[PDB]
Amino acid sequence: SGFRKMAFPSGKVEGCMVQVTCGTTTLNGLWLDDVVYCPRHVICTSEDMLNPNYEDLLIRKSNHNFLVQAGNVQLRVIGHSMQNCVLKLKVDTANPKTPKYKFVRIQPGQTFSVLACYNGSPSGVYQCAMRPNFTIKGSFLNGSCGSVGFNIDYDCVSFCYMHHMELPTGVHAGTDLEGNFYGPFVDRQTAQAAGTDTTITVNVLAWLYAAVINGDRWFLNRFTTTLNDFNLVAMKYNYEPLTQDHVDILGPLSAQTGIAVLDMCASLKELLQNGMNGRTILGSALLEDEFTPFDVVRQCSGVT
Amino acid sequence: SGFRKMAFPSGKVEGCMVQVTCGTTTLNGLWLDDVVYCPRHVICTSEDMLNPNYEDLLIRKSNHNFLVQAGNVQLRVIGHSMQNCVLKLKVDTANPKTPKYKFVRIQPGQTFSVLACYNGSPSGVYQCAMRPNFTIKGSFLNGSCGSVGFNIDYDCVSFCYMHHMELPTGVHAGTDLEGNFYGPFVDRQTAQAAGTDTTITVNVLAWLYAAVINGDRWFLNRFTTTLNDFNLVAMKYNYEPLTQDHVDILGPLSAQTGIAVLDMCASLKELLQNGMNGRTILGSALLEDEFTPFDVVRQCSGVT
Ligand SMILES: *[C@]1(O)C(=O)Nc2c(C(=O)OCc3cccc(C)c3)cccc21
Ligand SMILES: *[C@]1(O)C(=O)Nc2c(C(=O)OCc3cccc(C)c3)cccc21
Repeated sequence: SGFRKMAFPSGKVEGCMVQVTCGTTTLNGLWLDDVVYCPRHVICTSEDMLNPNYEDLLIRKSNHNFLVQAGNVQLRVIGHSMQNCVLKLKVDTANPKTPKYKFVRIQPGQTFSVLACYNGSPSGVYQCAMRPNFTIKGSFLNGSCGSVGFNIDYDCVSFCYMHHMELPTGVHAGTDLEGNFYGPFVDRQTAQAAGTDTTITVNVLAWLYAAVINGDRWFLNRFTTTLNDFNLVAMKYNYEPLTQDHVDILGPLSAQTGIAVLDMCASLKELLQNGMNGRTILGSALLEDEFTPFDVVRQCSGVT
Repeated sequence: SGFRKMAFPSGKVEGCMVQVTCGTTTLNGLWLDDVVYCPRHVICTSEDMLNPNYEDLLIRKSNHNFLVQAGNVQLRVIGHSMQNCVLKLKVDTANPKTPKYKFVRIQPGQTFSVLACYNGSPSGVYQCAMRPNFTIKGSFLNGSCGSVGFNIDYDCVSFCYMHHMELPTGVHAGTDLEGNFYGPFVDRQTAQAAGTDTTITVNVLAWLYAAVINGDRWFLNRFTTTLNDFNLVAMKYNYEPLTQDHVDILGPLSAQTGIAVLDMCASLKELLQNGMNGRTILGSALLEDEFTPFDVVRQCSGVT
């Protein structure tokens, strides 16, 4: 027993991280097969970032201007193309450590692990969630751009995020591995404010089920609710609306614990209305929303 | 910017995990050079765990009774010995993925990453701290025994924990890599209650410095205190006493932020006495104590 914020083992992704330098800008790249993926702003100087014309800046670049280093060895760049906000640098050597992989575009509320890197070297791994406003609350310092987010299904890595930006409010923005930003963000140092960071309701319910499974049951009340009544309270607390699809996805946790989804919703409603009263749930004084229903099942069952 | 509970990249440790089976008991082992380390209770049946005589149980075991599997290949066991609460199984093949490593016995309050495994396969990685009562609050299901805790210093892995037990209260106990339990715990299914889980004061102060560095400054008050005055309040709140060694270790964070250690202590004192008043610090409604001063520096500077 015990429930922890857990990241996927990062080894498979550590074997893909490379350093990419263009001129005086250095960041991280992802080396899969004979292609290195990195944020296109590797071609910008800090001055260019204020209002960059990427196509124009790229005209002044050749294969030999992109310096790719894997460990302490240099990779030969034999091609380069821009796809949305990422550059794909074709190299002459397929990464020998390429794991089975996919590129997926996740939905808000979905969680993933990030392997924070600096100069192509992994520094740490943590678990994130794509917020409903399409930002992520990460930990990224200068040099961390190009670090990726991913999920693992047995031996296949689904890459879902690449780090590009930090908004003026300290939250983070990035793209999927096709270079499309999540949300309305752009790779330009301009006024980009995030929308409401609402709470991922279905994740909070999944985490309340994990708490019950691990012994924390004090918050279970004697009430039930309906989706409509619950959602009126959820709107008031800046919680995402709960749908019948969310109820269906919580079905296995409802079955394992014997607590109906709408009963857990009523417990959540009372926690929102009355507060925690100085108490904790799974060692937290706030309702955790960065565990999906699948993460709860995986951790509570032992998926490897 | 941004501050996250971060684990070390786990690849170096993933390359060491093996499955160890003795009879009908299966758990995880750590394969370093030509030795596989695993909890000695791999020789017990669930019945034996109530009052095991390990020396006696081991007499009925031979090299061929310990089945070690690395991936889908079997390792040949050519020797076996018991060292405290671990078995060391000498194998005929040195692990080709053995990283640079050390075995260290950590002190309470020190943090480390755990790579949770099942049947020798990594499932996830999370950050832990050795509690002042020598337990850890982990996430461990049946089959996770033998999963290890570690820290990384550039390319050297310092292994500090091996999982062995879950106490009746759901908290965890284990040993260093020489087989010595942390705390007074034993590998027997008996009444073992943990002592007071006090808060690691020096870690809370380090995390308050991380909050200041990342913009969360609301809790900074207009007061100072002394170690003696602070410790009187800390005792009342089940916080570990703060020593001059703790003050010295916080020195670099004090220097970077310009906030004297005893000023941060006074801010912490007011947070303990007045509560958070529904506010959060680095997205938490309670004071986080599972970041050491070194972890804060490492994350706030980008150590790889
Ligand atoms: C990523 O490429 C990265 O790793 N750093 C980074 C920055 C960055 O460091 O911003 C500092 C900066 C930039 C522009 C103007 C000033 C005053 C400061 C920015 C964007 C993308 C990345
Ligand atoms: C580790 O070896 C491990 O992975 N599991 C485990 C257990 C365990 O599964 O406990 C279940 C159990 C044990 C004894 C009696 C009953 C009723 C149930 C126990 C100790 C160590 C380990």
